Amino acid sequence: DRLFKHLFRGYNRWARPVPNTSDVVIVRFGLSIAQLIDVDEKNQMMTTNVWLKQEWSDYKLRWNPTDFGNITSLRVPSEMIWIPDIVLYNNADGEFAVTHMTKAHLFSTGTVHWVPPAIYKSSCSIDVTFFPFDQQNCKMKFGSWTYDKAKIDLEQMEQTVDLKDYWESGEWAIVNATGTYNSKKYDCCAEIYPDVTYAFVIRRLP
Amino acid sequence: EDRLFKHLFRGYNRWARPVPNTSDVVIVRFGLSIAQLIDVDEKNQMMTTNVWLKQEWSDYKLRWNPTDFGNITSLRVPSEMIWIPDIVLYNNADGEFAVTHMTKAHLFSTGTVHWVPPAIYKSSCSIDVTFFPFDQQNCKMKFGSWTYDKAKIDLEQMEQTVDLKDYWESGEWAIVNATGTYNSKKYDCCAEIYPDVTYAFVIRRLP
Amino acid sequence: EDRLFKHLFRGYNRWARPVPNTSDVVIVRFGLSIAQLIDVDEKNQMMTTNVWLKQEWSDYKLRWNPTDFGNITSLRVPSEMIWIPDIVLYNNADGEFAVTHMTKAHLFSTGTVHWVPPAIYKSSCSIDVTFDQQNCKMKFGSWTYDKAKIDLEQMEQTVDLKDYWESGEWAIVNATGTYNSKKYDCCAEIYPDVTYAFVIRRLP
Amino acid sequence: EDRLFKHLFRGYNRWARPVPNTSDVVIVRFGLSIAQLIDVDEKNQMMTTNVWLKQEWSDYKLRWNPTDFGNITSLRVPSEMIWIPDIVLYNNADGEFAVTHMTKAHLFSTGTVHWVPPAIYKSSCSIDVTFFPFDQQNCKMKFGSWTYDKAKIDLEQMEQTVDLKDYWESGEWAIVNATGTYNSKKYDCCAEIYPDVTYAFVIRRLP
Amino acid sequence: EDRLFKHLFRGYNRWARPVPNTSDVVIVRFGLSIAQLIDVDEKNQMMTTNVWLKQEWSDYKLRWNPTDFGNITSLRVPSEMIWIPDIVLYNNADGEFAVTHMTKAHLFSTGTVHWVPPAIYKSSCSIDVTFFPFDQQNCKMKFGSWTYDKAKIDLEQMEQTVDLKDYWESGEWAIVNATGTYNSKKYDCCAEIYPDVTYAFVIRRLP
Ligand SMILES: Clc1ccc([C@H]2C[C@@H]3CC[C@H]2N3)cn1
Ligand SMILES: Clc1ccc([C@H]2C[C@@H]3CC[C@H]2N3)cn1
Ligand SMILES: Clc1ccc([C@H]2C[C@@H]3CC[C@H]2N3)cn1
Ligand SMILES: Clc1ccc([C@H]2C[C@@H]3CC[C@H]2N3)cn1
Ligand SMILES: Clc1ccc([C@H]2C[C@@H]3CC[C@H]2N3)cn1
Repeated sequence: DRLFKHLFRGYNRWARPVPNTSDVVIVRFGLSIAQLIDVDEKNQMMTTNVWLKQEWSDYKLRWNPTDFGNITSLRVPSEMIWIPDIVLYNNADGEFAVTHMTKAHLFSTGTVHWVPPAIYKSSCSIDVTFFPFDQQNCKMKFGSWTYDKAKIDLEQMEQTVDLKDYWESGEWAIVNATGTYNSKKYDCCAEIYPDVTYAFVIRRLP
Repeated sequence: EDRLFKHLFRGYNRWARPVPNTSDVVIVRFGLSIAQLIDVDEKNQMMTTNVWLKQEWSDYKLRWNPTDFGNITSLRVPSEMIWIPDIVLYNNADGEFAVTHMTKAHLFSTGTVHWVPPAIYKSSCSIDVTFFPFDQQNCKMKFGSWTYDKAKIDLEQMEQTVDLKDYWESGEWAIVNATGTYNSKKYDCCAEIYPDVTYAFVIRRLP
Repeated sequence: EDRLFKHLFRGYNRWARPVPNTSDVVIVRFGLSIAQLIDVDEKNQMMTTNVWLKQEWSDYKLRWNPTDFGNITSLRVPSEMIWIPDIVLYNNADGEFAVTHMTKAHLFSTGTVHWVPPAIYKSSCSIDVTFDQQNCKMKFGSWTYDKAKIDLEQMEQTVDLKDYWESGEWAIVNATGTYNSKKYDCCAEIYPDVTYAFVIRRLP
Repeated sequence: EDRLFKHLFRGYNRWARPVPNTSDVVIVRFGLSIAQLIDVDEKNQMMTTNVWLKQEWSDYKLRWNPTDFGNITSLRVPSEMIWIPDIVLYNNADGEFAVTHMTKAHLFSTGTVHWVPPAIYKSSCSIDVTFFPFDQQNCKMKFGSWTYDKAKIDLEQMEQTVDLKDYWESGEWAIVNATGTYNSKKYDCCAEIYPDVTYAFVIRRLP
Repeated sequence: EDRLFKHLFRGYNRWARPVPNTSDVVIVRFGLSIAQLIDVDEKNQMMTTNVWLKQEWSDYKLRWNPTDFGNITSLRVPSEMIWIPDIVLYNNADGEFAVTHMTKAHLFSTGTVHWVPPAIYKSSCSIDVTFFPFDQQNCKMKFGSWTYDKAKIDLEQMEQTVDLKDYWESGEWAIVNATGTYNSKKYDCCAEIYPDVTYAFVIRRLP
């Protein structure tokens, strides 16, 4: 019975503690871009509609399908489980994390697939090459806000799962798109925090 | 003797989390009503609408026989209390992705759920040109469940029985004929297959 | 009961979910009060009002005998605790469909509720200025409960909707509310509403 | 005599719902402080103020004797836990309408509460007629309990002794007259009589 | 092998409400880092910033002995679960008071917390312009406890050694000099004395 598996896993659990026997949590992270909504220059910023692909392992979420119902995978609330606190470093002008939220896809293996939608407003830069065919770099910097490389580290979801895959063409381009792993000590706080920053290229399309 | 006796018996056992199923596949008759064309602006590249998402599905866990309640066969229950579909607006949401009100569902003793919340959607579009007073536009709205694939959930388009156009106050521009069509796809992000229904519009002004 | 036993006496068994009666048909007395016309937008063709939603109905379960309590009559309770009507603004609330405040209700031992939430609505109009007329109607109603379950009788617009009206840049010369009943093609039942129609001449 | 232990003593038997007296007529000491004049836009004739609503009242239910505790007394608790005045802005308020924050209150062993939450108010006003200067303006703010009448709740105005302007940073455009004044009315909606304090401001533009 | 062995029992005995001190005066090391200067309006009427409020204080009740943990014992806890300072932006505008996110705190066996939530503040300052590209502006940001005075809580300004500007993103323009300065005052509203740290900025339209 479906309710039988939920109470089994949710019954004891703290979403608060990091999900493993001991260090460290690895998160597969990839950006999908559904639409580049608008970028105005007067504003000097870009508006995007994206999907934040995240998959990680929660051992405390493991179960045996043979035991009840032969249920390999169920869809549970992301509010119920532990999720990584991933923020958009790059100066969201409304909101930093994914606020919708949406359900997570949990597999009997303890593997979580979360893909919430987001509308981000993020600051960009502008190349001057031509008047109409002129260009812009528009970076997007995602990373965990509170967990450092010791506690959480992200493996970049491998640009094979396409940055551009469902992108519906609006007005502008986004020609070269790059994910890049980085790591730093930030001058505030003792630990070193991984990020994946994205570089986009948008050419004014006539 | 009292409806409150039926609230208990229905809610008592229930989990909102699992799809209200027996073994496999929830089906939603899905239909759009349009109250308003609020704004269409070029600057921002979007369209603003006030729509009604009519939804209908059957909840197995929620069936009862009216004789056990009274000569009345339906009560209105909170949409936060029951399982409802995770349907989202794919193309932007500068208001919101899901329906945010959210109103009650009208539950029928047969187990049939009708949920029809109001919504104001801000949805992306490619907005015309100058091209004289006469410039028209497609402006699509793309709906589908976000986490549940076709195995788990599927959408069948209402006969357009929830009327697309009967209650529509004009006030802004056009909506001449607006067309829905079912689709289905795989996305590189998820192994499963997800149905959507996108709705297409046509816009005029008042020349 | 000690002044709190009465909260406890009624709040204890009660459900906010169920329409509050013994049989059928909750009747809600409804009136629109207008405090201010904030703005009427020309380009974007619509009007913004700050209103008071007068609501009155009878909740059976909330009845008591005051003798059993202080002699203090009736009290003010939180609106989230009781059943309140889901009256929504049909008509383009582009900020907000319903009353989002939510202020308290004045509940009487008699089982009578008086709820008057303030609300700020952004509402659609039709053909503006140059002569200069405007439609600017506001359509109110229960969203999920049809006439069978809940129905509205107008606090007469005889009790003036306009007493509190402070005039900004526009008019509101004649504004009249009128009751309707309709079937919508989405839904099999019949749903009553009260539309209030305004006319504003920006009058010099 | 444990500091978190004292909380346990006041909060345990309490309802935020009921007026804190056991008799009649809560008196809330009320005064407006103006920290900043944020913006003045003439088109929509409204004013944006950053204000502090000074409120202090007595909770019968909140007294304790410091001798019985050790750090010892008069500490700050969350404003959500107690009963507080439903004081609202009659005038306009398109962002807040009420305090909507909300801050902590400072509770005194004597049972008296000081709540002083910040607000961003957007409020309407008039330029009046031509012999009032054309670039100067009168701007009123009407504050009061929304659901409680003078019998159940009443306001006594803090004198202009506690300065509206002490925290008033002299901004871009000026403020001259500051007078708050108590009123009471019967409203055609509602049988009772509801006290208010209206504040009337004057603002001249010498740049 | 369980943080819940550790999570539990730390939070278990806890009240978020009372200031976490056996004596008096919890000291918060308080500091700003600037990620981006989003915008300056406008004309009308304000400045927009993307900030990190670096905060550190000591909650003794959050102490545990690390030996009951493997070696380096500090875990990340919900800021919702602990006591956190009520620091607000005094001036604000059409934006928001306090930290509205809000992210996790870094708790040390020492009882020492590191909380550094991101923030988007909209605050004027003063309208500026009047000149051509060469107009300059002084935009201040005043942070401080709202309800807690210096007797109960006080601020030590974090060294500007730990960087204010390192992550300063070019964006649109300016923000060439910043200064933090500690103040303490009596307000005619409130009998005690409330300390603040105000920041003064200078932003030259980037050439
Ligand atoms: Cl509790 C905590 C952890 C980390 C941080 C900061 C350090 C890195 C850079 C910004 C954010 N992440 C701030 N607070
Ligand atoms: Cl559950 C439900 C019932 C009815 C409806 C709609 C039909 C009537 C008019 C609009 C709204 N009310 C929408 N949802
Ligand atoms: Cl948990 C989860 C599963 C699947 C999805 C995806 C399937 C459809 C198309 C994109 C998004 N919605 C997103 N999240
Ligand atoms: Cl429950 C209730 C009672 C009274 C009121 C009204 C009385 C004063 C004036 C408007 C509003 N405040 C509104 N709601
Ligand atoms: Cl409960 C309370 C006490 C005092 C205060 C005020 C004193 C200083 C200046 C504004 C605010 N901080 C605000 N609230």
